[PDB]
Amino acid sequence: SNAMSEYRTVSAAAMLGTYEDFLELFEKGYEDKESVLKSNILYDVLRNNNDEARYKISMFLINKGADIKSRTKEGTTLFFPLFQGGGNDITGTTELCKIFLEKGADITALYKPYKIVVFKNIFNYFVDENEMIPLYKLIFSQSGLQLLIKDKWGLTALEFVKRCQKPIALKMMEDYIKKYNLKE
Amino acid sequence: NAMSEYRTVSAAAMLGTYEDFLELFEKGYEDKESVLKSNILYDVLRNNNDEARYKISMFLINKGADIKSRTKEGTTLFFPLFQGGGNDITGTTELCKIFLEKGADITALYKPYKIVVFKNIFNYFVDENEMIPLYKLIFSQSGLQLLIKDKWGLTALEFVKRCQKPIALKMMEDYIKKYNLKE
Repeated sequence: SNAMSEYRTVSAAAMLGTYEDFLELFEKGYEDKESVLKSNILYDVLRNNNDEARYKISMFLINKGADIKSRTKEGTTLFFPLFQGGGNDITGTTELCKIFLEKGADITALYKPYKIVVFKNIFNYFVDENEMIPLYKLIFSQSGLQLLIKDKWGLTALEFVKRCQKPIALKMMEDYIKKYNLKE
Repeated sequence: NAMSEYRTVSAAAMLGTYEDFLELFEKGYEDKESVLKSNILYDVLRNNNDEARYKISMFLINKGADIKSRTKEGTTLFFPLFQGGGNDITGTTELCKIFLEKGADITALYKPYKIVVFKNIFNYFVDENEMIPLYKLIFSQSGLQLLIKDKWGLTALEFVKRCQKPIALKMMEDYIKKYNLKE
């Protein structure tokens, strides 16, 4: 039993192992499946550096009814680890964002420790913006984005995007601000 | 009962609290000397709990962990330090300082991506003012490889130009000029 020896909990398997490793733990581990599903296990999954594992395990848990609306003790939604780690699989990250939104997760909440929009990292992605459009559409279709709120150091989300090389994101943010009539 | 969570000190060091780690180390089954001789410090630097990362790292450093350790791919302790260090800039800076003082090599790339080992710090959300001490530690070292194309085709210099970190960029340009570095 490779995975059963390597991982003591489903949480560990979810963050470090393959989809197959995670399955071994979910089924054969000592923890109660129902307790696992009600936990913030998806937060651990999203931190898996393995894109294929991250996606397959995420979809498995979501389909089994894992908690989508959970928050860390600091108030952080699933969107944060999704966007922090999702740069190498835009198709997968987009799909997961779509599903989180459909299932009621809140993308408007800030990441409190730094007072930043939860998707700030997507503007760091090394992928052509043409590829980012589906994800951009998902995000800007949500009411309540906090684009003009100063972060812990006095920088708003708009100000940040202005200084990246992301003209499409910039245009869409300006459009969002004009649509909703947002002010500084 | 940390052993219900972690079977090894390694697992505790990476996933658990300092207290969990201490229970595995002291009251676990593995031999302390074998653990101290392992590259467990590398695993600690991956711990998402910054309080635990700091406390456990200092514990191992003080007991003589090998600061010059290398993974099979030739990776130094600086890689997990910087990859995971953006939520605690103070502790990240302190650990970098200690690693340099104890002789770790900050010039080695992360070979699989051909990136400089501190590449991720330029993605940190903190204001550059808070990063000056770390920058000063890094740019005072001989032999930084700032003009090597990573697997995405970006040198360290080109990367810092993307989402602007103006202080890092100036300091890089200064460093390139100082050591007359070329592509």
